[PDB]
Amino acid sequence: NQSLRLGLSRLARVKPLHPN
Amino acid sequence: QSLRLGLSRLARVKPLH
Amino acid sequence: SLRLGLSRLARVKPLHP
Amino acid sequence: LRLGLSRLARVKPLHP
Amino acid sequence: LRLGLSR
Amino acid sequence: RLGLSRL
Amino acid sequence: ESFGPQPISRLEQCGINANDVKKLEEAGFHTVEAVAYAPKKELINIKGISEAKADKILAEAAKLVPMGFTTATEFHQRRSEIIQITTGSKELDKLLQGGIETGSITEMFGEFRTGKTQICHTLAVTCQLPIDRGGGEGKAMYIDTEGTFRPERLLAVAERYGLSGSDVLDNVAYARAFNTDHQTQLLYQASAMMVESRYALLIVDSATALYRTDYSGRGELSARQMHLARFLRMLLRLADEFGVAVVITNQVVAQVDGFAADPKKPIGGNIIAHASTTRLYLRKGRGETRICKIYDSPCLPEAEAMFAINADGVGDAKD
Amino acid sequence: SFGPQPISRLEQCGINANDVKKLEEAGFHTVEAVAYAPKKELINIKGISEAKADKILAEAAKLVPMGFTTATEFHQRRSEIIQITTGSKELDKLLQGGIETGSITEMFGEFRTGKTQICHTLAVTCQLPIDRGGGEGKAMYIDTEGTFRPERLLAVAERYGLSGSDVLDNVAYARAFNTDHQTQLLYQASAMMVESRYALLIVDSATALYRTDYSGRGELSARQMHLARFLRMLLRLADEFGVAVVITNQVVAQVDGAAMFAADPKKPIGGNIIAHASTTRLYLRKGRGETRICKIYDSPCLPEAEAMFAINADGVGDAKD
Amino acid sequence: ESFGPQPISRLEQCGINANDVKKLEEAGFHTVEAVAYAPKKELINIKGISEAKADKILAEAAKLVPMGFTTATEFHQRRSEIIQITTGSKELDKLLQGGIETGSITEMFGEFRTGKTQICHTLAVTCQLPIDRGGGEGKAMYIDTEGTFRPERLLAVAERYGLSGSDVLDNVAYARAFNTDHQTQLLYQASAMMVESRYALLIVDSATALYRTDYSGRGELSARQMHLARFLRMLLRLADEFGVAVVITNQVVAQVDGAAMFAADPKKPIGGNIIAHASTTRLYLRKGRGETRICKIYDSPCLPEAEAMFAINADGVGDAKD
Amino acid sequence: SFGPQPISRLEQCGINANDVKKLEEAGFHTVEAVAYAPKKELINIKGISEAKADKILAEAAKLVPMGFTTATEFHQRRSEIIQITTGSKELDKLLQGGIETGSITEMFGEFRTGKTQICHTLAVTCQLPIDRGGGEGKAMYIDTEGTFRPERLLAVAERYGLSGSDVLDNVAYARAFNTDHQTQLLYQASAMMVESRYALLIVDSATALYRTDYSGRGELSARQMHLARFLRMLLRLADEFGVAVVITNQVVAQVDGAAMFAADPKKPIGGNIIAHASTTRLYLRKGRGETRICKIYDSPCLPEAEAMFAINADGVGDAKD
Amino acid sequence: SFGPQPISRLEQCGINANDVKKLEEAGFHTVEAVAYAPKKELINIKGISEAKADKILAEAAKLVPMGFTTATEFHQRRSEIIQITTGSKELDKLLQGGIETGSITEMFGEFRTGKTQICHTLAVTCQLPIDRGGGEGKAMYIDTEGTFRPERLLAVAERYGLSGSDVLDNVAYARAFNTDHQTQLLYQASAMMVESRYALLIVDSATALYRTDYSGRGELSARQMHLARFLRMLLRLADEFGVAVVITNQVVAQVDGAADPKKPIGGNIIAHASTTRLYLRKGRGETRICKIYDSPCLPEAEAMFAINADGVGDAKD
Amino acid sequence: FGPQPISRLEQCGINANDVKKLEEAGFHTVEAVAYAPKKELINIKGISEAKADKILAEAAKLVPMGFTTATEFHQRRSEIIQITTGSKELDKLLQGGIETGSITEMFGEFRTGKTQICHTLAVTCQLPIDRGGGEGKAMYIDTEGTFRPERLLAVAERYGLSGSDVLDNVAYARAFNTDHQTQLLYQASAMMVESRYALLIVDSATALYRTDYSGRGELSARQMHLARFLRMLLRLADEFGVAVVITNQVVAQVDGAAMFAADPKKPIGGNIIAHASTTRLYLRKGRGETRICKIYDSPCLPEAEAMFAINADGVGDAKD
DNA sequence: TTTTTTTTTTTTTTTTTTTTT
Ligand SMILES: [Ca+2]
Ligand SMILES: [Ca+2]
Ligand SMILES: [Ca+2]
Ligand SMILES: [Ca+2]
Ligand SMILES: [Ca+2]
Ligand SMILES: [Ca+2]
Ligand SMILES: [Ca+2]
Ligand SMILES: [K+]
Ligand SMILES: [K+]
Ligand SMILES: [K+]
Ligand SMILES: [K+]
Ligand SMILES: [K+]
Ligand SMILES: [K+]
Ligand SMILES: [K+]
Repeated sequence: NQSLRLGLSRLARVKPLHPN
Repeated sequence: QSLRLGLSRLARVKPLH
Repeated sequence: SLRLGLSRLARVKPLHP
Repeated sequence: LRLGLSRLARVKPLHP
Repeated sequence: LRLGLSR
Repeated sequence: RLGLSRL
Repeated sequence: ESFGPQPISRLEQCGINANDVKKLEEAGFHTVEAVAYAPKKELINIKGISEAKADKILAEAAKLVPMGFTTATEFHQRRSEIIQITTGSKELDKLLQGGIETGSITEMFGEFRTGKTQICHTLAVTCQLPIDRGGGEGKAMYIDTEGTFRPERLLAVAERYGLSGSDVLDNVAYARAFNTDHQTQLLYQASAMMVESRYALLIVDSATALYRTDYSGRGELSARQMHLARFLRMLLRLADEFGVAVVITNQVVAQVDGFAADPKKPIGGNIIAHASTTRLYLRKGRGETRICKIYDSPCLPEAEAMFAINADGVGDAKD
Repeated sequence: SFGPQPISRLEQCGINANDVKKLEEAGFHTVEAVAYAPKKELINIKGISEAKADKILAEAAKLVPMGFTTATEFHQRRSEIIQITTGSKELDKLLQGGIETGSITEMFGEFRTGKTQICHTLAVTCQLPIDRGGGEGKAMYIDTEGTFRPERLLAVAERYGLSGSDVLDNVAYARAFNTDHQTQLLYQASAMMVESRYALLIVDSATALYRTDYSGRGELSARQMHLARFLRMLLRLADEFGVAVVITNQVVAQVDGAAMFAADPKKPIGGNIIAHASTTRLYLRKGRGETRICKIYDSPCLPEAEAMFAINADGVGDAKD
Repeated sequence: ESFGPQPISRLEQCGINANDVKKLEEAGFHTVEAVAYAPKKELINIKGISEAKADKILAEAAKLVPMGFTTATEFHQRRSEIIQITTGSKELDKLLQGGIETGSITEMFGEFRTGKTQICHTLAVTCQLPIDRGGGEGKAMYIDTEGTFRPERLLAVAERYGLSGSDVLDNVAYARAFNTDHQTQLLYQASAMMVESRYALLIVDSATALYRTDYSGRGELSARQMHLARFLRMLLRLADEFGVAVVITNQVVAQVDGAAMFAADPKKPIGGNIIAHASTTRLYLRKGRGETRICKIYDSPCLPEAEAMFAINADGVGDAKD
Repeated sequence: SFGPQPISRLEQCGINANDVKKLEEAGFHTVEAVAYAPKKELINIKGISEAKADKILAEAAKLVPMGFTTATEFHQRRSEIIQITTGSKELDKLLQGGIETGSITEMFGEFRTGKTQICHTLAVTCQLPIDRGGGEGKAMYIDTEGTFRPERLLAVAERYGLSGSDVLDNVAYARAFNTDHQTQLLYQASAMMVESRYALLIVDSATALYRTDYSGRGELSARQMHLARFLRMLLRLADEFGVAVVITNQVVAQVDGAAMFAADPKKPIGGNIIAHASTTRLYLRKGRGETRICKIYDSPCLPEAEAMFAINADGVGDAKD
Repeated sequence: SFGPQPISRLEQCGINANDVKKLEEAGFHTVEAVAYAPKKELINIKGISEAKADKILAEAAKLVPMGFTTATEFHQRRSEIIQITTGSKELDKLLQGGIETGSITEMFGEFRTGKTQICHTLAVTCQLPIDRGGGEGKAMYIDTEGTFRPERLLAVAERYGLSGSDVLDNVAYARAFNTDHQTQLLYQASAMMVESRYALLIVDSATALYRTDYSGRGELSARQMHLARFLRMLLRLADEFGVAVVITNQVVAQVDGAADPKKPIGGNIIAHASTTRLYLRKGRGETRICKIYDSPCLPEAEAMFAINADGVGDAKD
Repeated sequence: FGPQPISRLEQCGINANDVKKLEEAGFHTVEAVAYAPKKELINIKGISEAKADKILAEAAKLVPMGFTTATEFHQRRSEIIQITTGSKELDKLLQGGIETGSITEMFGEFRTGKTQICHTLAVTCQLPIDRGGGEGKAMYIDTEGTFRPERLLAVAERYGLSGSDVLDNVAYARAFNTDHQTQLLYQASAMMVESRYALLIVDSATALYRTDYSGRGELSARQMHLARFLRMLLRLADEFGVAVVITNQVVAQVDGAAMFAADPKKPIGGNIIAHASTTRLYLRKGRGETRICKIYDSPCLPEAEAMFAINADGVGDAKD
């Protein structure tokens, strides 16, 4: 559920857009 | 007895105060 | 008795002891 | 898209 | 006949 | 026309 | 001459006993013109009539009242001598071609504050004017249902026309009705009392107000209408028994469906539409001016007039 | 015998006590109420037959006057009518004495214009003696918005030199939650007027709860009939107990472009029913600062004119220079 | 004592079957006051309820709730002990003679940056204070239609008043409205949570923000006004039911007519006559200089028109620093 | 599961596929979009009745919570929001972290103040890793004046040590030529953002076209209504996708007043609609040389303060000696 | 195909074929023109139904691209843009190539600074070969002061080695007596520009007549509105044919004693409308100094040029 | 070649009362109506929106208000008359003399000889075309009251012209305030529509503006009135094709920033008159009776200096 | 073949030099 979300929580595991 | 169109001005009632 | 709002004299448990 | 006159475009010589 | 008030 | 003509 | 109503008592000369005359008087028949203009159904409805005396009294009233055909020339001669009550405004009088006709039903409707009560007061006080100034030389009647009767307007108009206030308030009878049954009973009392003296006007303001709240809903509409019809017919009977001018006022309702610039319709329906002879529509203009229009009339063409309500009553525009 | 006669007098005319009790339970507490009631409403209560209702109405009409009457008597009786001062000299001059009993006076206008203030001032001034311009009686307040403040009454009472406790004890207050509750409060009021003398009835607001109770064009018809019945009952009370009824109102904006030429693009709600039912109409508008303007909108005996009053810490009064 | 409203379960002992009680609870009548204050038409609208059943329910509700006449002295005595919530500023407290009143409707309007949200946050924090310190001794509810709820201000005011920030945050409920329908539907849930726990404040910020864009054009004006009137009536019902203090926020619109003449403040609140008549107390907020603003009582039945000055300090709305 | 739920989630809930396609064609591409929309919008579109709209709304609400949460939970959730660095340490301290996500930030000022430079710097910096001040996402640029210049983007990317090629690749650009096209750009952007992760949407400028499109006071109402609808669409997009919406504004000079505001009277255009709609407002002013001053005009959680930044050859930064 | 597509294409996929002529009468001579126009403008035209306008807009939208695009394609397109040499090396270096096409450049300064001289030099140099820095097209000159001297054009053409007769033949000239005539000339230019290939449009000056046509503060508001509309029309041309729009502006001294005491006229409308701004100041003798008053990508700097007998060029030390 | 009278528009399909109203308003010529916008015609009471609309839409047909190539403009301007100033050096530096159809404005301190130049031009204007004149009458609008009908006789005697016809060919009008100046311009147009004129002297243009308007409060009103007057002059120059010549005074730079040279003398009127004036001349005192004229602003003429003198016969070449 | 009214809204546009001991 992760309850409500508002601002792209910083603990999200996102792949690096710029790897280097 | 006669037509009355509201409280009579000349009617004598005990004052509230 | 009628009620108009929250009563000052009413006994209410405090929320911050 | 076009933002104006393009250098890489064939044009008949206006002042030959 | 009667048609109304007479002048 | 711009002004008085010389001709 | 033989223009005034003929009293019922002369039926005694036609072999009719006093008991039957008293019974008909108790019922509400006070003139031979009334019983003659009445079929045998209500005569047999009365207790004490067994189809034997009814036929002979009806025959006597038939021979005592002209009922056969006549040429249009006599009708034209009688119509040319009719009495019209002046409304106090030259433009309104020109619109009505003389004033309010006697022996016919005139009905006025419009929004609030348009001035129906003011015009009713003006007519009730000007019906007593001399015949050469446009009056009718008679008394006035005011059957009021909304309780908006004010003698002050009568006094003001009387001062305008140069009369006596005490002498003009003596010649106007008033009665208040609280429901429809009281209204019909007041009509009966008016018919009973109207033979003693000479009358010229009869005002009902407003004719259909108590019907709005007395009969509410779709389940009780029809009976309501029927009751109204009866009332209207009684009015017409008066207009034939004494030739008086009947003025009845009406309210308005708003049409909610789909157009024109007049989203107002008179309450009462087709029954009151057909029953009334002349109809007037009152609209608010600018300031103290109002517009009168002829809605329905058998002779008068449709036209518009402007009249003001000054401190002295209904009058022309203050140019 | 100026006051209305109790319905118990019908027992002396040949009516059994249980029939009188049933009539009272139906909402009738006065012989005049029985007399003014139609036959159909008499039939519609259990325990009364056609002959019974006819006899009751016969004796009721026996005990009350319903015949014709010369206009001189009407003028003489109307000259003895009672009026209640509004509070401002200019308003009294405009109204030719002030509020008149036995009729219906409606006040409408924008927000904050002073309808509730005028109602409070009337409710406190109605207890003044006849010489000072009061009504010499109690008053009732029906509040459909939760906007009843006794502090205003106390302030105006202190302005007029009366007693605060007495002026508070002589005013009845009732809050209506819905239209049916309004009608039930009207029934309770009709029961109450017969035992103690009153001289003013205040409704604020008469048509405040009709806006939301009936919503849309589907329920306009039932809303209009309910409002008509309410106004008819107010008229019945005014004719019975001779009290001045004053109802407030709310306005709406005339969105049609034709009203742009007009200088007042605001019209009272309630429509033709309340327009015809009300006798006198007052239009209230805001002036400058704490002063307002009252205009006659429709009256059978008052010409078109405007006044200039104000609202001060002591209630409704004249505009201080 | 018996100050709190009687729960709907009281109808069980009064002869009402549990099925009808459950139906009423589903319909939203969670309290005896709610059913007692509703007309017969609303109860009839509920499916599965007959005319006789509705009549019996209304009669039984009227038995337990007084609905008759009472003297003005009793009402004055009852209003004497009412609870008024402090706004945090002495000047604004003196202007309103105590603060925001319970059981009524207070609406504040003005242009941007005036400080309506700041006052709402300060009231939400202070409503939990003890009665002797200007509070209302109850929780707070925040219905938000703009996404401008900041717990940092709540923590700052709690730090200022000496309260614990964690408890202050724990004692405030928050909900967000995405459209007018959700805004109206939130009040049923509000009543559901307010039945079991005592609440002193209820904040709508802002009431009319969504109506500007939800209903666009003159042709949709009537439906918008009807919906707004229904929402305001529901708010009044809640206020009269639970005795909470309802505070709503309003916007402004400029008067292009140009008839203001010398009046250099051509701003009028939006909403129209519906919100003008429905609202009991109205405040007009204007900007002064720096961080100070001026509040004026636009509309009130017992408070004269005046002006007060208040500053939005780092601890919330308060007295200006001279 | 942190991202928005795709509309295909409604298929497993028993919703007809044809109605899902119709909703997708109507502009609703997520379950959150359906949940946040009133029944009126679903009724308006062709092919959907009242019952089916009610069913769709119920199923959508059953997936995303719409109830009451404790303030501690909201504080905990807001403690983990993403704030994008603007490129200047002083401006970052003024904004207490940078541009906030999920809210509308509007910067207005004179010409040459530096709104476009700030927009370009933000667009480049939105692609930085999370633990460097960035947001780790793409950017959008809706341009209504033809002032987009990739050279500034390349310069800022060079300054921050990134590569120019992928920095230019991860920015979407569109140009609007009137108000209606400006509106439908948001409709396209909704799908473009449900397809891939985006962090920041720029509108520069929102009000420029409205002045010329709607002229005079005759068409003021329609212009304001259209602006309100556009701002509502922007707010819905920001709420649903959780992106940072940055818009720019223009200013006008007040012919009246003057003495009231002695700081060179210049008020932002757009009126109360854009005044209320925006969450944060930044007033930009020119100082000396290339240095400019940013002031917090309006913010719900930021004190009113001023800061100074500069526009150097590598973008927006802190002014040097 | 690179240039604008004439509206005659609209009757190829389907159209009434009679409303096209009527749109031409309205002022739209290109599919780009009608596509860029809002629905309100099409509705305003008497005799066009809402359905007809919607159909026309839908048909025009499917031709011109109006969607989203990656920034790298925008960079590629911008790298191919053309620029016109001013006439001096220093000004070209300051402008990083010259006058950009498709944007608006405004030049302001006091009297004798050389706005008209630069305008004449640009109107001559815009006909140069692209490899030599020209725009390869004709020029248009709207003059609102009666200050157009063909002798300067002849001198600059002789300096550049062209032929004076052809240079004169390849420059269109118009004179406006009031603002309404200015807008009518703009409409006529929009109609004319679809036939021949143009590269530069000069307004000299844009705000001369606005100072006197509208009098006092009471008529200020409407005046500004008119100016705005005018500028918008210019932008439309830059969005349609790709020409470079150059306008000249006057100056007003600041009387309030605050803070050079000269500011451009026209206010925020022309400040925001213009994309590039050049402030011109008098130097020593025949030299003048140009400053980048506002630019979206050019850093603020200064350059020096001169007005020699062959037009605007580099100063001689 | 001359302006078409307003009566030419009478048969064009409009009422004569409208023509009379236009004439009494100030529009004595068809292109005077054509050059006016809709606002001026609407401001005329008695003319409706439709009336002005049709008037303008039909008057635009006779006069050319469209695009033309630069070659046609050059050919047309190649036949523009230039009036000689009586000095060979001044003619050489002006490249022909004072141009016709534009605004020429000389300024300088006292004794420079602006009034002498004006008188010489007024006399010379009546000369034949081959003799450097314009072959037309001239007028003199004087605001300083320094018009001497004795220098005119001397200059006429220099050129072999009789005094009587030269004197009666020159119209004179004196103005005492700016409103009188505007009414004098209106009357000048009224007399121009029925005759032939070639030169209009308004010495001095802004001499009364220093005194009539004082202080910083009235600076805007003074500047805008000057702009309106200059616009009226420019409209007259377009409509009738006459040469307008005005005269300015100077003020001293007290700012102290003029240390780069020694000449604190700038013309009054500011940016409005700087932009409005097409050609500007600066006059400086030399030695004895000789003066120096320098070009200040000119779209085509370069910046050069010439030396002239004021002899008993008027403005001429300095004697070595 | 009768019946019943209703609901406000939206800001805008700059200007103009001066005067030597
Ligand atoms: Ca009446
Ligand atoms: Ca018939
Ligand atoms: Ca009130
Ligand atoms: Ca807020
Ligand atoms: Ca920009
Ligand atoms: Ca120039
Ligand atoms: Ca002189
Ligand atoms: K009829
Ligand atoms: K009435
Ligand atoms: K209120
Ligand atoms: K805001
Ligand atoms: K700019
Ligand atoms: K001298
Ligand atoms: K110039």
